Amino acid sequence: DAPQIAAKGYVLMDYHSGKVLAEKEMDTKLSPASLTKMMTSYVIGQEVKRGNISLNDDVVISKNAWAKNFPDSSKMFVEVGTTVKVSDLNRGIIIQSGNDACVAMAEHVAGTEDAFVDLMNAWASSLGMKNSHFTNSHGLDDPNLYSTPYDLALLGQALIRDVPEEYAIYSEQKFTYNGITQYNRNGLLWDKSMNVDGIKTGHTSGAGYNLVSSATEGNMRLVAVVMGTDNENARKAESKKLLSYGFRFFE
Ligand SMILES: O=N[O-]
Ligand SMILES: O=N[O-]
Repeated sequence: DAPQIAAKGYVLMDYHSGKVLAEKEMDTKLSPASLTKMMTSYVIGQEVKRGNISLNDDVVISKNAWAKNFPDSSKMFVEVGTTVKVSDLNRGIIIQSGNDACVAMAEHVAGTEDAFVDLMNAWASSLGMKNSHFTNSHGLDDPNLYSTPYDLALLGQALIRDVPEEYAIYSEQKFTYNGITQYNRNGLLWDKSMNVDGIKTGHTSGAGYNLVSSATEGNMRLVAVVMGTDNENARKAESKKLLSYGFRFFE
């Protein structure tokens, strides 16, 4: 008896087999918003593993990455004409959810945001995200930027599976850049009763708060996606319920 989850859509997936244990509106399209950053970090993770970029490179911060372009949204607080290290931009993306850092990495990886988006969709396709399409590296709204809870689950799973060095970064609780400290918004990282080590948080303006989470217990690993909860407390509680049910499902 799957429990009731106060969310517009969700999916709970066994990480090992990829089997869906429970779901609601699993394949219905939504605006993923800041969860789009998981795809950005996925592409960055592949580039780092293959050696096309190094964590020690100095990245140019262009006009397009200027903090000035992202008023009202989360930022790492990067400045034009300076350089920032790849590892630092990565954490800005993952921990701080900084849109500025997304654009800077996009450019460092593929020259322009558009080409970076080409790599994002080519990876989405090879991962089996058949109901997803990206238009930018950060998630700000666009009619053609969409995904689904199920696809987002595949993405979370792929992060843990294919880019572990990138995935480890999702359990870091905070990050400081330029004397500005920001916390990882995934509150489940602080829960002592559970071993939640990811993944990413976000908000979709007409729907609500979202969370893509993963946790382990014994030899089990689950990936859960909850979309459209009414507030940050519900985002945590409903994800925790979803996950506990999965741990109990295998019994
Ligand atoms: O802690 N998640 O809102
Ligand atoms: O079969 N152990 O998750």
